[PDB]
Amino acid sequence: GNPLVYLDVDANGKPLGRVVLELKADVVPKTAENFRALCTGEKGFGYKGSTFHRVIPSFMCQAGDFTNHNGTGGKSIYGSRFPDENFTLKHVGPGVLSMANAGPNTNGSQFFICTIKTDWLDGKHVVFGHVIEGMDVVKKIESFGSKSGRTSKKIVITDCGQLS
Ligand SMILES: O=C(NCc1ccccn1)C(=O)NC1CCCC1
Repeated sequence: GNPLVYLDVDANGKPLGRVVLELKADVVPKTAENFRALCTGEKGFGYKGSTFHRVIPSFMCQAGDFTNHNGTGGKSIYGSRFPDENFTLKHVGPGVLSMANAGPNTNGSQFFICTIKTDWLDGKHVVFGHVIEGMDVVKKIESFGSKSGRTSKKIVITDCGQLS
């Protein structure tokens, strides 16, 4: 079956809890594999210790820049960037997991979890999973965002990995 991965998140050094995500490897195997390996850190790099650097209430929580920690960086397990696999899955509502990018075919490691339906991102951002458990954790993260995306608390992925 599809991988189940986790993110344990702190806000200002205190645990918020765990976000569990299903990666739709059946639809986007290459995008799901990249995220799965960055969670385990099995390639010698990944999300562990990185932050949610851009959070916009009533929109989304963005993370994954483990190289520059500011939204300009990140890298995939394949190389610096990889193509848009497909746009089959849509940004249907809260809990959608999707790839951040800098235009077509620029997927790296940055991703976002939506807190609303974001239909304008369909056909532009590759959706590759959804929140199974921990939407309460996502709402907490979201509450520490702002209109500019600047976070009011330091949001850190302390631990991450694969459940199944
Ligand atoms: O912030 C985003 N892209 C900039 C970027 C991403 C990687 C490398 C360099 N520059 C980006 O796609 N955010 C998504 C979250 C909601 C709007 C779309």
